[PDB]
Amino acid sequence: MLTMKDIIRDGHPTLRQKAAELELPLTKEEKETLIAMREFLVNSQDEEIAKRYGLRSGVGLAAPQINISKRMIAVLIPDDGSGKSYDYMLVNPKIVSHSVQEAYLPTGEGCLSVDDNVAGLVHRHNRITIKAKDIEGNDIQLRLKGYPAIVFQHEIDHLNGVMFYDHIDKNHPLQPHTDAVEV
Ligand SMILES: [Zn+2]
Repeated sequence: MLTMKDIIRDGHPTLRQKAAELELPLTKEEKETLIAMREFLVNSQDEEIAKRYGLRSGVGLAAPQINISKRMIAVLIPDDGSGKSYDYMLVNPKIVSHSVQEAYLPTGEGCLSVDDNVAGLVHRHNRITIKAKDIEGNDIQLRLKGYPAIVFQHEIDHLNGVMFYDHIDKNHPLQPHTDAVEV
C-alpha cells in the first residue's frame, strides 16, 4: 500500500516537471499504481485507517506526487449529505472547456506534498469540462463546477508542474476576485 513516505515533497524536481502522456492500453504496472493511488485516498479518508497509518485526508492524488512523471490522477470526493460523490482514476485528463467566472475555497487549499500551510486564495474556473481516459482506456467526459471543478483543476495542475500557491496573488493574497463564487 502507498504510505506517506511515498509522497514526494515541494522541492523535488519531479513536482515541477511536465508529466508524460500515457500510451494506451496502460501497462499492468501503471494500472496498479493508479489503483493504489485511489486506495491511498480511500484509506486517508477513513478515520481509523488514516490514524493507524498517519495519513493526511485528501480527495485527490496525482502521479508526480509519488514520483511518477505520468499524466494520471485519482480523485475521490466523498458525499457528506449531498448525494453527489466523485470516484475517478483518470489518464491524460485535459480541460477542453471552462468558464471565465471563478470559484475559490475560502480557506485556501492544501497539498500533501507541501508540509507548511500557505495562506492565500486560489481562484480557479468555476465550471470546467474534462476529457480523459479511464484505467481501461475508455473515454470519459466530465462537466464539473464548484468544489469538484477545483479539485480536478488542482490535480491536473500537478501534471503540468503547477502548484496551488503559484496561483496566489503575492500583493493581495487574500482579496477575493469580484464575481468569484465562494465554495
Ligand atoms: Zn497537491
